[PDB]
Amino acid sequence: SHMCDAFVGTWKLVSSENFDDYMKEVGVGFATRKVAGMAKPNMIISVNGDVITIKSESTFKNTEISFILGQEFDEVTADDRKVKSTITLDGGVLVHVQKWDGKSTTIKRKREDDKLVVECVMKGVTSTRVYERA
Ligand SMILES: *Sc1ccccc1C(N)=O
Ligand SMILES: *Sc1ccccc1C(N)=O
Repeated sequence: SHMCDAFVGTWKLVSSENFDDYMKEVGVGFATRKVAGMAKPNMIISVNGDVITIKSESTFKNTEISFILGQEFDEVTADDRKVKSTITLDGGVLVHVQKWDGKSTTIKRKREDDKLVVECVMKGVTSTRVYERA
């Protein structure tokens, strides 16, 4: 419903900040942290009706989620967590909460200028991933 018009398309990762400390906070093990930290994924976003699809294409992994805003779904993350995810819109920001093993992390996706900025927070620790159009 014109839901994500400014986000639809293909985006390539151009910069990352604080990746390692965020992944440590999440509980990701050494080898996965090191290998995952090299990746420069593309993020492919599309919308069909009420269904939003976000794919990540990478040398580390490929992942895909499809969802309806507000409606919880199962997600196996790139680091192999089995989480319950709920994604909503808050003032133009896509807010994605992942719950697993009594833990929680929040991933926010927004547009700033010609960038797509992703901010992920686990307790006090934030990582920022900046994407540009591919
Ligand atoms: S609708 C959408 C889809 C993907 C990333 C971000 C957003 C958003 N902030 O509206
Ligand atoms: S924001 C972030 C940072 C580090 C790993 C993964 C992510 C993400 N879910 O986009």
